[PDB]
Amino acid sequence: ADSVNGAKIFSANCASCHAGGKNLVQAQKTLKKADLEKYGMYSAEAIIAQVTNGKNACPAFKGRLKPEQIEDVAAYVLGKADADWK
Ligand code: HEC
Repeated sequence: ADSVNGAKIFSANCASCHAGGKNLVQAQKTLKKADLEKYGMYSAEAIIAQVTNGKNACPAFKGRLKPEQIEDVAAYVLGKADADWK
């Protein structure tokens, strides 16, 4: 996984709803470490599955992003959650 490529994917695909690690559509479901842990989403496998397939109003990216790009953005988010958002 390549977090730097991940940041690029995040800017292009995720910041519309998750700028600042927030969630503009479902406010408590943020990208902060504490929230990812709380909801069982603090792992690459968990983020990949949800980004790929979607969940409620979290859009699915299967076929819109390549599998490796989904992997990269999951690594970014975990890194960011660890360093800056929490
Ligand atoms: C709005 C149009 C969104 C875009 C663009 C992306 N996400 Fe999202 N995300 C969105 C919602 C409404 C929710 C909550 C869904 C629910 O009902 O539970 C989510 C949730 C996530 C989560 C889970 C966060 C948590 O605290 O549990 C993750 C990890 C996540 N979203 C990641 C993510 C990525 C990497 C994105 C771009 C590729 C992305 N999301 C786009 C809404 C939207």
